Amino acid sequence: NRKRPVPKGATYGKPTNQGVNELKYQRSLRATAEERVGRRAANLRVLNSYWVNQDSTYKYFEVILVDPQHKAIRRDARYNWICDPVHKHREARGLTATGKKSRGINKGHKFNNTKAGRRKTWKRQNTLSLWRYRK
Amino acid sequence: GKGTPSFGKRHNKSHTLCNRCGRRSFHVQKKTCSSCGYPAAKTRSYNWGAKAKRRHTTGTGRMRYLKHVSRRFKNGFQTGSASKA
Amino acid sequence: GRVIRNQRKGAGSIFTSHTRLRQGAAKLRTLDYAERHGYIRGIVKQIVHDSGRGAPLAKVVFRDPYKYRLREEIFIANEGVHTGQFIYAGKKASLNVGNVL
Amino acid sequence: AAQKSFRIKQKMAKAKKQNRPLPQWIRLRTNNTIRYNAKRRNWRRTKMNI
Amino acid sequence: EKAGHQTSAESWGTGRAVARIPRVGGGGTGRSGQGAFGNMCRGGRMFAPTKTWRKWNVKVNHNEKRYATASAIAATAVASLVLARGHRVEKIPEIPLVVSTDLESIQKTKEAVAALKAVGAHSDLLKVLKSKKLRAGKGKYRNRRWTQRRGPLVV
Amino acid sequence: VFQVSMKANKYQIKKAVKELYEVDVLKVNTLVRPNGTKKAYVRLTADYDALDIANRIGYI
Amino acid sequence: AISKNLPILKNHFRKHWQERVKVHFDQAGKKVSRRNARATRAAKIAPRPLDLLRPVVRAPTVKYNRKVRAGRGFTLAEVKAAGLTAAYARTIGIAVD
Amino acid sequence: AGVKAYELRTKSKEQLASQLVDLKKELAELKVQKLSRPSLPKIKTVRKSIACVLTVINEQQREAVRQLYKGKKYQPKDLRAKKTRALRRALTKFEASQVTEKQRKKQIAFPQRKYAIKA
RNA sequence: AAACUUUCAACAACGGAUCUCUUGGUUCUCGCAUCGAUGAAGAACGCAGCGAAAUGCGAUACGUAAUGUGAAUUGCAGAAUUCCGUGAAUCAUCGAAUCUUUGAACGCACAUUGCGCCCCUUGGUAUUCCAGGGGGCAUGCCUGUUUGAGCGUCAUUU
RNA sequence: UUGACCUCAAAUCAGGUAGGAGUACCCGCUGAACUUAAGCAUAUCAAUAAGCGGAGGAAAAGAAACCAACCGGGAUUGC
RNA sequence: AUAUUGGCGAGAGACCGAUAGCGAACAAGUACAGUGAUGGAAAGAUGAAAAGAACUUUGAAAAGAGAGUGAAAAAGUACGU
RNA sequence: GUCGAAUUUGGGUAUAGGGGCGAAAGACUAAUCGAACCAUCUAGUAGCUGGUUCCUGCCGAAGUUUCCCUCAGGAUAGCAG
RNA sequence: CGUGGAGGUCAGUGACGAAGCCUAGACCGUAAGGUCGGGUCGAACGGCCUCUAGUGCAGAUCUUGGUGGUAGUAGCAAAUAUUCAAAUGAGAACUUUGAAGACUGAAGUGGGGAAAGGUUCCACGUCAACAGCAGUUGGACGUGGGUUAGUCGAUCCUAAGAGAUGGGGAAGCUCCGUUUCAAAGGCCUGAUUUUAUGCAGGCCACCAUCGAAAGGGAAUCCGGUUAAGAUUCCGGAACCUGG
Ligand SMILES: [Zn+2]
Repeated sequence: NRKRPVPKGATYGKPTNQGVNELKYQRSLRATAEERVGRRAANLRVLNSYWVNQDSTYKYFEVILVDPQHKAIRRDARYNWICDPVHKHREARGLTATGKKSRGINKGHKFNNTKAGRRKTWKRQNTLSLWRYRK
Repeated sequence: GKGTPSFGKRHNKSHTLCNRCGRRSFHVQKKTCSSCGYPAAKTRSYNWGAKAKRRHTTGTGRMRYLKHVSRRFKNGFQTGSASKA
Repeated sequence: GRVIRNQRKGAGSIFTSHTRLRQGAAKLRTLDYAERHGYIRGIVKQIVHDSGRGAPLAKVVFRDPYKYRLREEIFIANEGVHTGQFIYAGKKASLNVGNVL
Repeated sequence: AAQKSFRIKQKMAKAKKQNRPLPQWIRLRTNNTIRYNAKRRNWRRTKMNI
Repeated sequence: EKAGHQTSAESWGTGRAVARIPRVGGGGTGRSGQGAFGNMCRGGRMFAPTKTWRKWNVKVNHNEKRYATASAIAATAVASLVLARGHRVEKIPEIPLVVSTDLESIQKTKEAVAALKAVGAHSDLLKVLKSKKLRAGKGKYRNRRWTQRRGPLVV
Repeated sequence: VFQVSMKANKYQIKKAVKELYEVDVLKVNTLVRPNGTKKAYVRLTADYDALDIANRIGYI
Repeated sequence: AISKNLPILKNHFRKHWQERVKVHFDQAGKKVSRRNARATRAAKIAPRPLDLLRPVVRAPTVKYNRKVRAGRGFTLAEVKAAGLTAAYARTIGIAVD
Repeated sequence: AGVKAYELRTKSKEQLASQLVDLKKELAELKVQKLSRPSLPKIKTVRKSIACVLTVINEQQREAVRQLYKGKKYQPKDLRAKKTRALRRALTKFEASQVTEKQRKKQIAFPQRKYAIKA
């Protein structure tokens, strides 16, 4: 779990916000892996990742990285999409396969809160729309 | 004696001139500036400090290079020279 | 309430030991190869006063079995030990005062 | 202090050159508005805080 | 939206022989200690600041809109109403004034004005010319600097 | 006595005074003036006299 | 709070609603843009009819199954019956689903 | 007065270097007489003339290097384009227009037919 | 009866309201996508014949080059040929340069205008010392190159 | 003795690339209390402010492991 | 197709009119305060044109009284009313 | 009062706000301490106090009923337009 | 009834004088108010029909600004103390000089410095404001001049302590740690005199850096000189470091 980083467990609020220990960090452990790798090699683009092993203490993943400056990648149009500036730090913004799993990005009624973005969905239904000729 | 007599012992500067912002906010013993956060890589700013952000943002300085980018965009980042038309 | 005094001791800000005038950590010699098969002879150069410590410290000089140098150790003095006494540290040292059997 | 660093003395040099009234030809320029030096400093009135 | 509120002023409370209005802190300015955040304070925020979601347009029933256009058309054929509005139709032969379709194909202003003066709009075109005056308020320098009468409506 | 640049050291002032006026420099004493500029005290050897070259330069 | 005879109201205005308020002052301006886009798009595709042919289709939801409606595409079985291929039909302004 | 750039471009590398030195000799003398005369506005013309020569000298030397590095990759950074950091990292026209052989076959077999609906 | 106090009017003070303005603000709408290791935003210090600031610029310093227009700038001085013209201008435009010390700031440091290493070149009778000029020396990561380490490990010989 | 291979290194090696600024809008993380409940702890404020990471001219989503139950519809987004 | 209190370039208003409207119509995030984080002003209007009062006189002088400019000094750089 | 020491003191350094530091007074922590200063949330809430801007005309009260963690307040019936 | 603005109308008023302001001058209305005359003034403004609102003040220990009575009043009384004459100036209790009288009395009201200040230093001109009297005087105003180092300091060393790197945590801003579970380097001698430096060799295991103008530390004294600088300038006589 993610231990709440408060000194001596004092939260200074209401009882529902008094939890310290058993809080669960909405992002996955695999996402933390790609984020920490993505900072190490900032010249690369995180493509995907997978599970290799685990023990009691650590969980082990392998990260696939793509070089957007390599001409074997800038050519070969099957892969040169990753070279666009709109794909900078996909892992940071949750554009990876696990990033969209945690974000709830999927189709159906089971994903009503998160189908097109949770912040986007909340802002849309919490806005006052007023026209020139009031309806 | 916490008033006038204590104010006579003030001769030890706690802050000195900064190098990144030059504001005289560089803490001598913490080796840090209380305005911009030097020597940290990022410049210190906060969203609750709206006036503070306004005081040192882009456009308050000379804009030695950014003041010409829009002109170079208008001409489509042209290269070369005029042809003595 | 307020953080009590014995809780402020563990942060170690003004409760760290005063170690400015101390001679050094009083440790035995390293058990490398001579002290477990034979012995090695040392000499008590001086007995000194370690600030903060009741007992006096003995400075003992050995030889390095593997290099030509004069490795020096800081022993806690056992009383009766004098300057110029020969200290034998090893498995085959004799049962005499100051030896490191 | 008599023994001073270079930055302090360099700012001291800039502040000495700014200790000046207006040039008298400035007031006669077309559509002039400035009438005095509004940023004048004095050692006895206001400190530099450098 | 930030007008009158770009300050960290706080109330001094009682005991300082001053009103309990919030006051600008610090010192050495001449603004420190002055009142803030009140509609009665200089440099504060006005009462009920104006919003953009105020109702600007008004919806009218389409059939009621057409009702008033029909009555407006009919009222144009009453010579008593046209004079009462001040349209200088005393010498006009008859109303509704209907002219030939050749007016619809006039391209030049000089010819168009001549046709208007020929049918009896002379005294009404001069009415607008002689009625040009400056506006009587601060609307002069809000792009409404002049006012004048309204002439004939050619259909 | 010259007003020298604020980056020039004593070695550079010697070589320049020799180069620009064809004289021999005995010693150079430099202070930073209170106005933010530098002043060089260039003492010539006994062979030359600064009076004979001050008016040659054009100031007297 | 509660007072004389009136219906119970539910006005969901206990949040910072004034932060998110959309007033459509640009209804007129955005309609000119929409018509200018159609005018500019029409020239770029100058002979083409600016929209794909769409099928007629029954509506779902027995409340609405009594009507027919414009569908999305022409149902690969249907284009084969019509005597042309979907890869080609997509190129001459036929919508295929 | 002053020097004209169109004139200086005719002179050679050594002619301009000697020209520049002579202009430093002149401006040194004007600074000497400025301490005596109440006003010497002539010093601006010599100061502008010095800047013009150094501009023409710099153009001659920079253009010479451009010919040296002509017709090869890896030219000096200050010699090649500046447009924008983001523009310089963008895909080229050749790299942007890369098409797979699968997509190339479909792009010539079934292109967008220019059709019309009148009859 | 004066003086003094109060009231009113006139003239004069104090003060800056009222009126009339407005190169400013605020709100709405429309269009576009353009910061930075090819060193950004920000800072410090400088630069004018006579400037403190604002604006502009960087030791080429209220700026250089290029193009357009076509006779100014202006407070004073000054310059005149810059006036039937490759040409005035505190003009516009701007595609070539300059761009101090810094700053993500990158040789190491930096409450210091502190301390180095390397290459070329010049001088001091100098491959080692001193000085002048020019050019370099951050980290992480990627592709490739070269040089290596490990009985990790494969074949062949005494 | 020689040559490989694997793994791991070093170089001011040959080319690059990341960092900072801005951040109205965008994608995530983290995360309150004032306040309302006429008290108050669940609730509410609010999956909001403050804090952190990452883009673009838009971003995101996006061509069904969908909605449906009908004579079925047919990527996404917005009103 | 959607958003856009930032940037750049434009068009507007039954908005405000110098104690208003942005804090700032001005050398305004300036002067000034604080160790620091931060706090943060006041301050627009002579006249069409300086034509900004030559000259005489009293005064040590500032200035006064004349004289003069101006349509107006009941407009004199403490300047519209 | 003490005045050669559990002394006095400069500079450097370390300890930061439910924290420090305290030979202990809730003392001190920049004239601020039974929880510093700064900005923001925040125009925080207040059944409580104060104020609430033109004229004339006509009509014209209540401090009572029931319920309420209700008793300085509300709902409710009454009284008025 | 009155105010800001808006659509219409009076082909309304107006530089032959709009608005504003003053007026124990006049008239109308019960009133909110309206009209007129006179003065002042200089550029826009009204009547009527409708529309719109940031629309009317005596209060809020209201806000901003200005102004009184108090009031020529309280007061300008610690640190022993001044007096005479001349000079200067329009002007002298206060400036300059001379004379007299006094005080600090060497743990000084003397002579230097550290921190801090920043040009206050010195000079010429000078009194509108400041020096709670005054002022010809000044730390005031205006205009200039002035700070010279191999030997004095910093720079160098380390102290308490601070802090990258290898690593390890943390979603992260960043935290721990200073030799740690690291493959962490240059010094002398030399050698081919294609030639630069790779090779002939040997040595070496600590280990970034920051941290003292009072700690440690290479080496300068005397005499003279300026309006203002001096262990720095000049004269003479020394020493250290590197080569
Ligand atoms: Zn700083």
